[PDB]
Amino acid sequence: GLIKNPWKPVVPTAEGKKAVLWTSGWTPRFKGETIYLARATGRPGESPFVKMRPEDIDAGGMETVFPWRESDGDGTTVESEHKLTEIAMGVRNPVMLIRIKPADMHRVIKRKGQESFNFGELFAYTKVCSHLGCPSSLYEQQTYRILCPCHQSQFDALEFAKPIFGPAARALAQLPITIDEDGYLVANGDFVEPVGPAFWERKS
Amino acid sequence: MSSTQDRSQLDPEVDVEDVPSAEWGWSHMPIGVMHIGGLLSAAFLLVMMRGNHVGHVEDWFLIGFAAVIVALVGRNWWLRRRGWIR
Amino acid sequence: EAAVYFQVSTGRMPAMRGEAQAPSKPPHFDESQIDALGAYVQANGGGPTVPRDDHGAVAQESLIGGDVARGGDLFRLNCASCHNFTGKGGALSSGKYAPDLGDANPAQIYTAMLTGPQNMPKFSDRQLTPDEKRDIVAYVRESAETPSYGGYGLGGFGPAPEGMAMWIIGMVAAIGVAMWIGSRA
Amino acid sequence: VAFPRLNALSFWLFLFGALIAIAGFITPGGAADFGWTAYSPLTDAIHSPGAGGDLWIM
Amino acid sequence: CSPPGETASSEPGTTPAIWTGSPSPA
Amino acid sequence: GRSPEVHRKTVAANLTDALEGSTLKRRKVIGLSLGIGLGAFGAGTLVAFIG
Amino acid sequence: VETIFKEPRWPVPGTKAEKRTERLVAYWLMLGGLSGLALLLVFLFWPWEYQPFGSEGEFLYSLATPLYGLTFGLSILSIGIGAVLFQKKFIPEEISVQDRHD
Amino acid sequence: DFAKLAAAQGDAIDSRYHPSAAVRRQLNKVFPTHWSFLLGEIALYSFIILLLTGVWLTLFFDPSMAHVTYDGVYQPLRGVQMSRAYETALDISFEVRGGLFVRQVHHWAALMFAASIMVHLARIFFTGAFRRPREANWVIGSLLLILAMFEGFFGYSLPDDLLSGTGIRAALSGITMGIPVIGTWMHWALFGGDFPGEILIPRLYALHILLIPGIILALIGAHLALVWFQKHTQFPGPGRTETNVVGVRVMPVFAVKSGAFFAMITGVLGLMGGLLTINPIWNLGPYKPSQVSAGSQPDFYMMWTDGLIRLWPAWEFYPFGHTIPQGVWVAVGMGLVFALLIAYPFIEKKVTGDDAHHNLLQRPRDVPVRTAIGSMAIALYLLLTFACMNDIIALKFHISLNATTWIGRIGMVVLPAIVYFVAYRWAISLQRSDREVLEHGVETGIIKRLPHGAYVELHQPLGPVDEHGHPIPLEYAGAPLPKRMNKLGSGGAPGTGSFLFPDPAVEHEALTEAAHASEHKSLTALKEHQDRIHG
Amino acid sequence: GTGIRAALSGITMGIPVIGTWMHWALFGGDFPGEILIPRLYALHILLIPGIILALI
Amino acid sequence: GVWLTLFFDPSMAHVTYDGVYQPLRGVQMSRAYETALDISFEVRGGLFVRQVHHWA
Ligand SMILES: CCCCCCCCCCCCCCCC(=O)OC[C@H]1O[C@H](O[C@@H]2[C@H](O)[C@@H](O)[C@H](O)[C@@H](O[C@H]3O[C@H](CO)[C@@H](O)[C@H](O)[C@@H]3O)[C@@H]2OP(=O)(O)OC[C@@H](COC(=O)CCCCCCCC[C@H](C)CCCCCCCC)OC(=O)CCCCCCCCCCCCCCC)[C@@H](O)[C@@H](O)[C@@H]1O
Ligand SMILES: CC(C)=CCC/C(C)=C/CC/C(C)=C/CC/C(C)=C/CC/C(C)=C/CC/C(C)=C/CC/C(C)=C/CC/C(C)=C/CC/C(C)=C/CC1=C(C)C(=O)c2ccccc2C1=O
Ligand SMILES: CC(C)=CCC/C(C)=C/CC/C(C)=C/CC/C(C)=C/CC/C(C)=C\CC/C(C)=C/CC/C(C)=C/CC/C(C)=C/CC/C(C)=C/CC1=C(C)C(=O)c2ccccc2C1=O
Ligand code: HEC
Ligand code: HEM
Ligand code: HEM
Ligand code: FES
Repeated sequence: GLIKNPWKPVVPTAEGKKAVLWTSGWTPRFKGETIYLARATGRPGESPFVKMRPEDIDAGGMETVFPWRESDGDGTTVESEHKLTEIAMGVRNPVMLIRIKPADMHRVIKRKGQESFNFGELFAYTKVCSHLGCPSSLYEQQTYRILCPCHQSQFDALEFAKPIFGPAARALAQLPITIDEDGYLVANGDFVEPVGPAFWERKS
Repeated sequence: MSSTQDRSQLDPEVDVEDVPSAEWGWSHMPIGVMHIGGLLSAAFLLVMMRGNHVGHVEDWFLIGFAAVIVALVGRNWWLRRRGWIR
Repeated sequence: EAAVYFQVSTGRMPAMRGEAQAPSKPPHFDESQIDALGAYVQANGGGPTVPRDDHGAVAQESLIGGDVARGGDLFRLNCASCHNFTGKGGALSSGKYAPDLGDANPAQIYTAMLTGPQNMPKFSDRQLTPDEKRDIVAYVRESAETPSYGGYGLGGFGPAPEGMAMWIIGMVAAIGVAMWIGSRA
Repeated sequence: VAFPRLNALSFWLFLFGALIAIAGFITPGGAADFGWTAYSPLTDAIHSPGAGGDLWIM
Repeated sequence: CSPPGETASSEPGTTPAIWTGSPSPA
Repeated sequence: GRSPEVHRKTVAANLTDALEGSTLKRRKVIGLSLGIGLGAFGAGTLVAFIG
Repeated sequence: VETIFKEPRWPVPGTKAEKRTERLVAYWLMLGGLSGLALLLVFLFWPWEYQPFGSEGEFLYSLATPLYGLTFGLSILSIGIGAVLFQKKFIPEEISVQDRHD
Repeated sequence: DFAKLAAAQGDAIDSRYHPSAAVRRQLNKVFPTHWSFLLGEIALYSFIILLLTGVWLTLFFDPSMAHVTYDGVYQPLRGVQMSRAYETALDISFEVRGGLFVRQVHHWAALMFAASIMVHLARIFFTGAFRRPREANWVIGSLLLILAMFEGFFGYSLPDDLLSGTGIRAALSGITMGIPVIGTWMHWALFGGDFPGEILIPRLYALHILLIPGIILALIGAHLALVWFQKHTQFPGPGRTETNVVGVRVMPVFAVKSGAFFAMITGVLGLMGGLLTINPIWNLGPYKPSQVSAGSQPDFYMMWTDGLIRLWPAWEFYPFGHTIPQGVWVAVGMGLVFALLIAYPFIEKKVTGDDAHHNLLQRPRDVPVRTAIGSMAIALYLLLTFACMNDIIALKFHISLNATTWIGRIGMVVLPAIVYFVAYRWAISLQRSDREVLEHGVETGIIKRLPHGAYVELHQPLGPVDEHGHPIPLEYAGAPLPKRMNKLGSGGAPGTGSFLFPDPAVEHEALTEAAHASEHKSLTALKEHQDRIHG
Repeated sequence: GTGIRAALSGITMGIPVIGTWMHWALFGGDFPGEILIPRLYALHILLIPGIILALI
Repeated sequence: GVWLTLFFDPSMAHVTYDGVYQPLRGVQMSRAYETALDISFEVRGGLFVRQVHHWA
């Protein structure tokens, strides 16, 4: 009665039904869907997620962003009150957005397929540690290092978030970003790999 | 005797010149366990140089410690073989 | 002049050598001299300025916000990673750390996150508006002057001081009592 | 000697004091950097604010 | 072992295009 | 029914000797303090548990 | 079983050293009773209510749990001390030997 | 008129159940009186307090993940969205009179339980109380330790705060989905889906309050029954053999001591739970996936497992489009220390080739190899425990966080070897310390300065003397030896009286005479019994 | 629900002098409350079965 | 009784059903009632177990 098949298609996407571990909040639900990068600002009764512009974050800053669609919003009613809670409690939802100083832009190394995942000097990475899933979010903006406070693994922001110290063996996932016609930050689709800790049937 | 001390007599159910109470419990670990243990520990210290770290101070520390361990093991083996220790 | 105010008032400037991180120490100048230095620096490129009050002095009381709950959950998301739950220390990569927040006056707390001193990020007035900052400073100031409930705080770190206190007090007392009741040999 | 059990304490005080003073090299900052003479004001909180100097003194 | 599929490149890469967005669920 | 006389006599002697040898009955001052203290502690604990 | 030794702790019948020990045991027992009464009184008459922040009456609230812990714990420990002092001052000492038929 | 009252209610019991011989046997059981044998009951006394406190915390708690808004008395969390479990945990501490005190006592008792178990295990291991016929008891104790660890871990995960949530995400979820074949099936069976789910807190509650305590109670019962019916071991000494027990009877000496010890343990726990703060859940917040703090420490009994994760290198394998993460290495490792712990007596029995039904204990100095092994194990445990709190040591003490990892990594192969060597040598030296006193006598610390200008020290022989005055050598009997003359009675009472005023001389003389005569009688009785045994 | 309302709430508060006090002690307030089901669950799975087992 | 403890949630928190049993789809209920419906409709062999419990 407590035996369940984990690789069962239950999540509706733009390509049919898929397993839980292959999806997150950034997976498009239909072709051409707009997912906004929102930030947590106010109280639960005061529109907890709002839009954001490239001008808001300056060089050497970092912000936490969540996937927000126009179909949710405010959370005033009871219908959008349970939709804004699923976003904030998603295991693989949070993303860290960093802005790199223009002086340091000549020492960036890409990851062979993620050469166009940045909008100028803005980068976005998963906030979930690839070791055991802790929020690796201690960002040192001079050394450009992302530190996890659980098991002391740090990742290099100038390279493709590859580990340099600790028990981590894989790099953090990157999210492609761009701007909307109004001037808000949006995504160019989801990650091109699973995010979070690993499992037996991961990789090709 | 005018003392308070009471002498005890007992009967429960490497030699006594090196370990005085050699017949009261386990008091000998065979040599060869310790030599192989030392060599294996040195190998482990040496193998931990494969990782994700980008520094080299730690590598030199590991090399030095492994060298010390190997030197101690080698010295002990040589002296045991040549007959100066038993 | 916000950077100048933060770096000189807290004593970080002038620095004395080059290591992993420059520590804080007693200030070298006083208020008048601090203002003079700040104004001299401000006249050479602009940038952020320290908030003042109605009398032209540095604002301290006016920086405390109303909502402590919103400040608290902003702190827990933005600031509790490097600093502690309530504002204690935290270790960084190699020789670096995030200090205690229990010594800084409201102006210092405000100007810390306006400029970005070191490996601490900077929060612009567009990312964190100068209304959320007041709530954050209110939370930081309150969580430092509230007494412990249920006994001595034991530092406010959690399992480690608790474990050490157990081993060094409870078990010592128990073993002492056992040795008193029992006999030897 | 006059007091043997006190004579023993001096050696251990020596060894542990020396170890505490030398252990300033483990810190990321380093040990004392102001000479054995220790002139002032160079050892004040303002100049030489490190933890190595404190261990040296103690 | 090193993870396969984790490789650095030397490709320049282009600036992303402006997002348009298909109007409604297909 | 009833255990043999020897067992009954021996067990009774053991218990009586344990009580008598303690010399607790001869000492009224400390025998009364114990009762009072235990009563006070019990009352306090019960009121704290239930209140 | 065989008891090879047993002897009363006060052979000399009337002495001034026995009364002192009896009084010591009595004091240790009395302290526990007083502490129990203190626990009962403090549990009933004390503020005990949460006080928000920087308000009059916050100091008295922060001492509620500490007083509970002091009062319950200064009593039972004292009673324990009194009861162990009685074992090694008035109870006769013995040496018994029993054979294990293993 | 209680003589007539007790004589009537005693006859009523014997005529119905006739338990005369059965209880008379239990009143005459003899128990050895050594301080070291009181270590085991502390744990027991800690368990009882954990039950009484566990029943008082079952009247107010609500295990549910249903999300609510606080709107309570505690102002700093006014309006925050939390779960039902966290809200009820806040209610216990803020809304119920004396709830904070009760839950603090619960946590403190939880810590004392594990600490006492560890010390008791150390005692059992070092003295060789596991040899024969007491192996099954060792095994049972090992299982008890493991169950206590997991019981404690499931306990502080119930309030559903930030610390416990971060701990349970990394330990119970991250590690689970790393096992090679059954990695994701087991995860989905435990959580009923993905990590957070909606059934985890109720399941943990039912597991924490009912099942594990039940198993613990049964195993403790079995443990105590085996100890009772297997006649507790003793130590070598005057009048002690392989086939007897020396101590005191249960009635009335042992029972009073047990009761007093229980009372004092309760006193200490109660006193400690009021003056020291533990587990302040309001300073934390409700668990959120996108929130974390700096500490992230489990309880001290779980720290070595967490420190093993921090120190092992990042070694992974990728066969045929699969993944074997780092977390595998610990899962294999963690179950390997357990397996080596339960089946230790059999290993030692196979190695030394000894099984001879021992009832007399060993002093740790007499068994150098076992002592060294135990010391090495303790050193490894301590290093793994201190590695978990390497971020707190790097902050308070000025040392690099990168340096601590390498220190621990190198240490976990070097420090045990040093400890082994030092322990071995130290044990042999303590042995050699005993052979010096059986041969020459106790050194009184007095110098003589003979007429011809020679300095000698006066020795006090522990046995018969030779015609030349040199003592006859004695044989070692596995018993302690005196080394100070003050412990042999070289010093009388200052004088009978109060602290400020003396008593009449006659009383002092009579009391001194009685005490001296009583000491003679006790020693003579022991000597006579020892002489009659070995005929 | 109706069974609980009739046989446990109505009867409890009908007892003289110590009637409403006992009701509010059991339910922690008025009848519906918020802590009745958890309390009954803890009483049903842990305490009464334990006493039953010991007595059996 | 133990099998039932792995699935039950004793809370009075009010929710909306949204499950498999259609006649109760949008009804406002408690967590206990919802979980009791889940045991009987969602877990394989749950109805049998909770019937055996009552009969015993
Ligand atoms: C069976 C018995 C069991 C019971 C035993 C219990 C006894 C202990 C306590 C007694 C109980 C009293 C109950 C009343 C509680 C009360 O009324 O509450 C007061 C307040 O108190 C603290 O406020 C300080 C100020 O009042 C605030 O103004 C200030 O803000 C606050 O600052 C914090 O917050 C800031 C943010 O702004 C940060 O900046 C800042 O850093 C800090 O965090 C302050 O805190 P703090 O420094 O803790 O005080 C330090 C304590 C210091 O304690 C202690 O003695 C330590 C106790 C624990 C020791 C155990 C450690 C084990 C270590 C090992 C040995 C290690 C080595 C071995 C391992 C290796 C071995 C091999 C070699 O006393 C002092 O001041 C100085 C020392 C004098 C106290 C001495 C009393 C007992 C000592 C015992 C022995 C006596 C000998 C003589 C001594 C003089 C905070 O808690 C507040 O919440 C709290 O509100
Ligand atoms: C302190 C505290 C909180 C404790 C609470 C205690 C409590 C209430 C208990 C709860 C139980 C708990 C919590 C334990 C957890 C255990 C646990 C985790 C196990 C899970 C079980 C499980 C996974 C199920 C597997 C399913 C399965 C394969 C089932 C097999 C069924 C089995 C093995 C049945 C065993 C039957 C059995 C034990 C029978 C014993 C019969 C007995 C004892 C009778 C004795 C007896 C007989 C036989 C007489 O006839 C008689 C006649 C006249 C006078 C006297 C007697 C008499 O004494
Ligand atoms: C990560 C890891 C593997 C650990 C080892 C790291 C390491 C190298 C340790 C060095 C630690 C020290 C002492 C650094 C300073 C430099 C130094 C003096 C070095 C060595 C000196 C030397 C070789 C000789 C001197 C001789 C000697 C015996 C020295 C004494 C040093 C001692 C005993 C210091 C304590 C050591 C230690 C690590 C203790 C940990 C205690 C912990 C974890 C408690 C945490 C704790 C905290 C943090 C509180 O805030 C608190 C507040 C209120 C009450 C309680 C507590 C509390 O318990
Ligand atoms: C990691 C990086 C962070 C983050 C996310 C925050 N802080 Fe903190 N902080 C950090 C460091 C390494 C330092 C030291 C820099 C220096 O000494 O030059 C600081 C400093 C502060 C200070 C000033 C120190 C004082 O006088 O106590 C304050 C007031 C401070 N930091 C507060 C603060 C707040 C309110 C933050 C979130 C909104 C925050 N920091 C983030 C490290 C880091
Ligand atoms: C016997 C071994 C036990 C240990 C070591 C243990 C340990 C713990 C710990 C550490 C906590 C959390 C402490 C906190 O931070 O607040 C806890 C919570 C709790 N335990 Fe246990 N426990 C044990 C047994 C029991 C038993 C037998 C019961 C029930 C009869 C019980 C009921 C509870 C309850 C209700 C909580 C509620 C959480 C809270 O109110 O804080 N426990 N336990
Ligand atoms: C809940 C945990 C435990 C409790 C409550 C407990 C309790 C006790 C008690 C009271 C005794 C007798 C008192 C004494 O001699 O110290 C005892 C004896 C014993 N225990 Fe434990 N114990 C526990 C765990 C363990 C562990 C972990 C081990 C070993 C791994 C162990 C092995 C033994 C053995 C072998 C004895 C025999 C005592 C002897 O021969 O002298 N027990 N236990
Ligand atoms: S969880 Fe990030 S390093 Fe282990």
